[PDB]
Amino acid sequence: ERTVKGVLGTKLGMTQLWDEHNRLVPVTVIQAGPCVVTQVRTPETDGYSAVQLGYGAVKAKNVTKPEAGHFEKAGVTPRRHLVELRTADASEYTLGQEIAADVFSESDFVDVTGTSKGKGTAGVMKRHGFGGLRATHGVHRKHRSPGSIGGCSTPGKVIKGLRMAGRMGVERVTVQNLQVHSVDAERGIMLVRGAVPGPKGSLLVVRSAAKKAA
Amino acid sequence: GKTGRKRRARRKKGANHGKRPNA
Amino acid sequence: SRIGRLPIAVPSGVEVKLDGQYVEVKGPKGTLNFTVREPITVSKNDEGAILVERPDDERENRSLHGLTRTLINNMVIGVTEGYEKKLEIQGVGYRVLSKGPKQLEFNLGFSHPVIVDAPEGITFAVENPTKFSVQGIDKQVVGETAANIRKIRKPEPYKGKGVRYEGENVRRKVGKA
Amino acid sequence: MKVQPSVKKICDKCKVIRRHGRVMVICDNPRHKQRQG
Amino acid sequence: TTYSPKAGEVQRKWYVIDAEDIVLGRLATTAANLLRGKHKPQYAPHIDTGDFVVVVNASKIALTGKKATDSLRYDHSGRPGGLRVTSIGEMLAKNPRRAVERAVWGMMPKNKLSRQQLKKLKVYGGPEHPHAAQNPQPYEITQIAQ
RNA sequence: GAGGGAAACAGCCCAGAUCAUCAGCUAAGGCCCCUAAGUGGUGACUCAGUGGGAAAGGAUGUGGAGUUGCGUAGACAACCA
RNA sequence: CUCGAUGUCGGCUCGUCGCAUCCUGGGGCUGGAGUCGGUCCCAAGGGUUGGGCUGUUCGCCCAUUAAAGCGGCACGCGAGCU
RNA sequence: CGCUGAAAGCAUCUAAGCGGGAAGCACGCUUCAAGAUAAGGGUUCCCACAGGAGUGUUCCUGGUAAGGUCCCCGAGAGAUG
Ligand SMILES: [Mg+2]
Ligand SMILES: [Mg+2]
Ligand SMILES: [Mg+2]
Ligand SMILES: [Mg+2]
Ligand SMILES: [Mg+2]
Ligand SMILES: [Mg+2]
Ligand SMILES: [Mg+2]
Ligand SMILES: [Mg+2]
Ligand SMILES: [Mg+2]
Ligand SMILES: [Mg+2]
Ligand SMILES: [Mg+2]
Ligand SMILES: [Mg+2]
Ligand SMILES: [Mg+2]
Ligand SMILES: [Mg+2]
Ligand SMILES: [Mg+2]
Ligand SMILES: [Mg+2]
Ligand SMILES: [Mg+2]
Ligand SMILES: [Mg+2]
Ligand SMILES: [Mg+2]
Ligand SMILES: [Mg+2]
Ligand SMILES: [Mg+2]
Repeated sequence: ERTVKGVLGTKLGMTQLWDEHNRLVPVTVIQAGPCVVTQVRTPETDGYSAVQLGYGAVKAKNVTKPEAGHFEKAGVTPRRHLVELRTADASEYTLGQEIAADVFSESDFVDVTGTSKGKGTAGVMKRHGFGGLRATHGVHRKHRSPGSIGGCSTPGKVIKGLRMAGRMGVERVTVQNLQVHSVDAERGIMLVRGAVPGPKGSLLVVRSAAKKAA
Repeated sequence: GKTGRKRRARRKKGANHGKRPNA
Repeated sequence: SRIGRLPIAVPSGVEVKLDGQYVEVKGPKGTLNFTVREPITVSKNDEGAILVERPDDERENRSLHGLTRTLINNMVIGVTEGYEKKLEIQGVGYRVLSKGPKQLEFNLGFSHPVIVDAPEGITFAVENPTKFSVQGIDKQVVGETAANIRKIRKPEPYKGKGVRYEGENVRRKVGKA
Repeated sequence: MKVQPSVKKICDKCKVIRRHGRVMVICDNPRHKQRQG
Repeated sequence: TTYSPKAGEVQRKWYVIDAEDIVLGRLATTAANLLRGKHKPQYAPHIDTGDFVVVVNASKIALTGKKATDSLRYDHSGRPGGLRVTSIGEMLAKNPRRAVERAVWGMMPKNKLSRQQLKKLKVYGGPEHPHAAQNPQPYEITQIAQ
């Protein structure tokens, strides 16, 4: 239903600059390199409109015959990552079209989606902000404990969705309304004001801000 | 209470001819 | 149905097409559409009038009989005459002005003026910064438009300020006596 | 509006209607507006 | 020894019911009867002897009284505060297949075989269905006098 | 003290299991589907999902039957003095 | 029902539900001029502070806050703690 | 809170019909999701092998294609998977 611009990139790290008001801004550096249109989804064939973009360098010996055939139909050289962008104007893209970082200008607000850093199995105190018990005052081997996990006979069960220990991180995260600080289109570099999910070297999807701004 | 009133109301069913154990 | 059995005085130069259950009325002002409800028969009464009948003496039949009778009368007389229902504004600083024949702009003591639109079937006629009216070729939609205009700022009971019907009996009360 | 199980006519201008399944009293005096609930 | 059907002995037919202006309960009773082969002399509760029932115009199912808004269908995910409610009118407009399938399932024995036999009920809110290769034959809901 | 009915349900209803039967008629209770048998026939009423919980009390809901006041010497509502 | 054991007051921890709503949202009537209120109708989405005294719950008090809600869940919660 | 409006010559937000109206309801925002066995969809890839018993050709073994896994170097992942 919505029209979205988008590009694929790599998280390179964070730096800082001072804007025109001499305010220190933290910027994430994104190698928002060349993306090619590798497939176009239309309501006639796939039931929805989207653009499957390809981004990244790949060793030809690491691409398979199915992947080689997909890219050969697209007419492009193989890319490492294939990501679909849901946009109402997917009909304006052609197969093999080159999409660069200059899709966004110097003050665009963007949504950045990435897979966040992983923490392994975290306890209730770290992954859910639980307070344990006191360090002293009699507490008996339950300092970082979840406390109670339910009631009594009624109901004789733990309710679904109770917050417990478990593996946290490595999940899809979108940060909204991030201001594009700058775009260097010739070298495919994007300075975005703020912090984005994921470790350095992780794939990022930069899209138009769904809620425009705040 | 709901439970006791339903217990006393069950006696009005067709196959219990106006009576039931424990009213 | 005294009104229902009362036929429709058709004016001169108006084409009334009774396409079975459909009504077409054409004159020098506009065109109107309504599918005459099924359990009512309509005839042209030797092409110069309308006879509206009811199949049975049950209650719903007379309901729709009277409704259809004066509906046809309303619609034909609208294509030939047009209507008017009038409102007036009271209170210091309150004014109504025209942004065309299809628009109204109010300064009803708010922070900013209120802009009021209309359907194509309703046109406004503001004759005074403190007197105006709503007309059209319909008679329920005129009522709802006037009701909403009054609802924008209904009369306060302490000085009478606001929009009111041209002869409204605003029930007032004395406050700081 | 006064919402009571027992709504009656207070004014001589009060009128008791049934509207949308509720017994109400409508007067020109806003005090006498009643609803059954 | 009373007759018992053997696996695929009884042939299973395809039917199409036009649910235009048909009450939901009548359609559901008729569909449940057809799906389980209750109209056949070779009926067996343990062997699927029923037919395939296609229901078209499932968005035009008739409801009496104020059921289109006041008759509610409930679902629960199992976690607290996880109850959703909709009306049968909104179900018929939005997901007519789910509405008809719920109505039919409530009218069948609570079984494994009934869960298998409910897969034979194909429901479509529009007047057309994709099963012309199976040649469903028209079925008229009718009553036998006396 | 089993069987059938009452959703389940010692004490309620029907009915007292000698065994077998892939015969029939019934009781209480039922006959749209779950669930065996009527989406039974005829005539009324209800529109509250009442049926499928509840009080004092409130109410132009609706259908029916009486008693009584006014009334084409023209009654009640509306419109003119 | 349970005495061939159904651990109990308060707190901590973790919640979840109801609405008989404390705040925020919508409204009718006012002995509603305005700013403020009173009252009863909708409404459970989110929220609903930190301390002194006392084992307390409760309560009084201090400084705040939009507000410092009332209840159920074995007077929720000791094979979770004290 | 109304508009039109009868039953009930008036009146009436309602009976036919039409409309405004809340942090509530369902969406809008984010995330998971075809074991959704109803196991979905698009694109791309490999393709008619060998031998037995056969019994509508069935079916069972064997070597492979595309593709993977074991193994090793690691981390942006991780208790182990
Ligand atoms: Mg601590
Ligand atoms: Mg310790
Ligand atoms: Mg315990
Ligand atoms: Mg009591
Ligand atoms: Mg005995
Ligand atoms: Mg017995
Ligand atoms: Mg039983
Ligand atoms: Mg004996
Ligand atoms: Mg018999
Ligand atoms: Mg009998
Ligand atoms: Mg049967
Ligand atoms: Mg019948
Ligand atoms: Mg019958
Ligand atoms: Mg009930
Ligand atoms: Mg009662
Ligand atoms: Mg024991
Ligand atoms: Mg309430
Ligand atoms: Mg809540
Ligand atoms: Mg306790
Ligand atoms: Mg009126
Ligand atoms: Mg599921």
